[PDB]
Amino acid sequence: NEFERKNRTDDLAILFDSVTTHTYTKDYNKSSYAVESKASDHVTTQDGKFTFSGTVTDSPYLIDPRNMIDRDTDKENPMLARRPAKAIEILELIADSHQLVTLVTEDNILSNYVITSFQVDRSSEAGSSINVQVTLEEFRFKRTSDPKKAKNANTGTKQTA
Amino acid sequence: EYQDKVVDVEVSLGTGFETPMFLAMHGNFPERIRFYVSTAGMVADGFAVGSPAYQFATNAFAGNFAPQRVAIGRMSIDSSKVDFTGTTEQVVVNITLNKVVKAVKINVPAQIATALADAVTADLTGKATAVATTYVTVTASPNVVSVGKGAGVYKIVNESSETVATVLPSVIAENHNWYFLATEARSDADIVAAAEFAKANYKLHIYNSTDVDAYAPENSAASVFDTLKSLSYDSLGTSDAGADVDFTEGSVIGAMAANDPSYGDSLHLKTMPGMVPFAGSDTQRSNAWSRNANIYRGLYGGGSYIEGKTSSGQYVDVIRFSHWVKFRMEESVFAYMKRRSDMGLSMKMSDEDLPVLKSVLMNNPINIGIRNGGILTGYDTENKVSYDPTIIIPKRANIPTNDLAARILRDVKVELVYNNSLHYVKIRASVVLDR
Amino acid sequence: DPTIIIPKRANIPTNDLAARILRDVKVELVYNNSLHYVKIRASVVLDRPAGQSTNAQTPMSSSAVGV
Amino acid sequence: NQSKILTLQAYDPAKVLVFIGGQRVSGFAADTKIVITRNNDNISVHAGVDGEISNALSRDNTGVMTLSLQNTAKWNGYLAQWQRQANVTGLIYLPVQVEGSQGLSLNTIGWIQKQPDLSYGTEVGQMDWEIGVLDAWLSPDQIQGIAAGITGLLGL
Repeated sequence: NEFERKNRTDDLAILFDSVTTHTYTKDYNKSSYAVESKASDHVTTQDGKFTFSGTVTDSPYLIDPRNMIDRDTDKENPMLARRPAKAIEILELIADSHQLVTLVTEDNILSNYVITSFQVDRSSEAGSSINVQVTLEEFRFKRTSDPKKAKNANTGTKQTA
Repeated sequence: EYQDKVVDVEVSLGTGFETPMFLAMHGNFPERIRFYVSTAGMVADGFAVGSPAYQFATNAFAGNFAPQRVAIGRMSIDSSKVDFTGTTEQVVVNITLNKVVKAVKINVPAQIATALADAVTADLTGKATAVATTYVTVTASPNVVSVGKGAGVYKIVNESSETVATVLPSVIAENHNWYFLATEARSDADIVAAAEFAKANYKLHIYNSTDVDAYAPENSAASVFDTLKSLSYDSLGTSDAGADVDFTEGSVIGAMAANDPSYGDSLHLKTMPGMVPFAGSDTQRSNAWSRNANIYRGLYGGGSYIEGKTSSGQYVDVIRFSHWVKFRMEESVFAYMKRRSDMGLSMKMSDEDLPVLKSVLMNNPINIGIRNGGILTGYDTENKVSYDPTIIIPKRANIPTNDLAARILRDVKVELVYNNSLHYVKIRASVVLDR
Repeated sequence: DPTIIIPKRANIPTNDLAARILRDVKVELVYNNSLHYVKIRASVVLDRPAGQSTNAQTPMSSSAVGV
Repeated sequence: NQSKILTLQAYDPAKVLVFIGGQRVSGFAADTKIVITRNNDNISVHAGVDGEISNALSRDNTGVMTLSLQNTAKWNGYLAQWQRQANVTGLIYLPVQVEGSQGLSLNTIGWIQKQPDLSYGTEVGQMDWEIGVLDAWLSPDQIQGIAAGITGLLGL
């Protein structure tokens, strides 16, 4: 329902040839000393983590052009298109520019997630393909503007401009 | 050929399915059909700004799914009129000899009507003529003359001795890589004739009508929409005040062209640039809805189309899908028979080769439909039936001997289920309090 | 199946023995036809696939009344 | 349909020619001359988390070729001498060709993998040489009417 909303210029979408596992986790911490008593404020929330493993192959089964990996991939010769190289070029640019990525998953939808690490390898087994791992964490983020929305600001001391 | 550079770089511009065909009245070229990629090319062909064909092309190229390449049909002209049944500067544009762009001006309806005729005569008057009668008629001599609206409230009305019912069999012969069909005449006789032709050739008909009877009380059947409804014709009709003057047919085509039929993309709430909201009251809109006359409505904080219901009653996106299934199933089976017959191993009715059609049909048309979401699949909990497509083929022990003499296989059957979109939602709630 | 028949010496007319001619050998064949034209009858459902009766009995092939 | 003869001429074991280095090999034994096999599958499949299947072609094509010989054949001595020479100097690669009869054939470069085990008993024994080969793709070659058939297959 929402995959069809993605165009080819603004809302770019990425689909992997296969995803093996994905895990989601959150953490909390509490004081290790007995509280004075209700003092239920002795707890804090950490950032949720998300990781998954995937693969990109020289012999794809589905080449839906809506995928940004398949922007200009040949229909009849997928292996000459060098799809695995296309994915890596995309992956580094997204991570390097620090984009706030949005994840669409089985159960829920996650937003404002940044990539902190990924790995690529080409082992002897599973030749003609690459295994990919990714890790993401939440981001608690908090001019031409309407004067009605403007607020008093500051710039400190200034010198000759 | 000899190339004088190791590298030659040119930086330049310009360059069921998409391409529409607009059947216009003109004489700017001898052929019956021509293709264009932009309104610029039509100007180079002597199309005056504001002319019927120009309005359609500019509207169709401005849509979110504009077609790649429009087509212009040619039907002969005998005379053209400029009607002034409403007035306030009434600039009009005339192009003669393909180069003489004489934009006539007038300002302030008989006075303006006669005044406009007088201004034309003051011109090149040696190539065109004008005469007032409220309206004023403009006639060419053997010279291409194009007349188009520049401003004001007047509307252009071209007239021709030729009939649409006879030209259409002609344009198809030249070329047939066009799916949408639209016409300029917009008379009751002309529209109906176009609708019948689209059936036998499997084309989609579109027309915008200014008739006030469209939203008249439902009990009153006097509009074109009622006639098509009775005849059970499929033609995406709609009511709009700009249906003339601006020929908003291009706007609707602009929303469907660049969109594969297999996705089942509904036309319910899409926005059409160029159209103007329908101002009728709630009762009027209900009347028009019963007519299957779609309306462009200015919605809460916006404006959007309402429904893609054809004259017969079925939603439009279904019709494109049904045609798209017809075309691909037909080419796929044929494309396989040639291969077998071109290797010397032509197909035989041996009951050992017929079953192969299970894979051929499931391969090209059917599976591509499922991956795109066009075709449903799964199981139903209340009807207890499954949605999986099925295919049945007859065995040699059932084909009558008459067919074997003629080498014909008939009575193959296929089954599909379509994925329906959502159009309306109606919440209901009740705030009961505990006791 | 193809069949072949060959005359026996008791059926050859005396004249053909003088002329040394054998005739009336007969063969039979059946030719296999190719396929030329095919017709399809597609159907597109909109609301629900057509339901069927719950009659799980084997369909009888003939009517009992025959007079 | 009725019965049909697959070919016109019968398969003949003596018509199968085996060449190692450039000389025909004689001295086969028992009821199995050669066995050609691969080491890995051509494609490995992986399941997804939402039904997708991803396939990856293999880029390793080495294989094994078991040669069965009597222990009274001179080619045993030839192979032993070659093994000793290869160990001393370093050259181990020699051409291998097998021309099958009414069947697939092979043409690649091979080497000696493992020396068999002798067994002196009451009867005459059997020694099985494992010869490893670089490429193990069998070629239709002699079989006719293959180029036309290949273009006949449909797929998408």
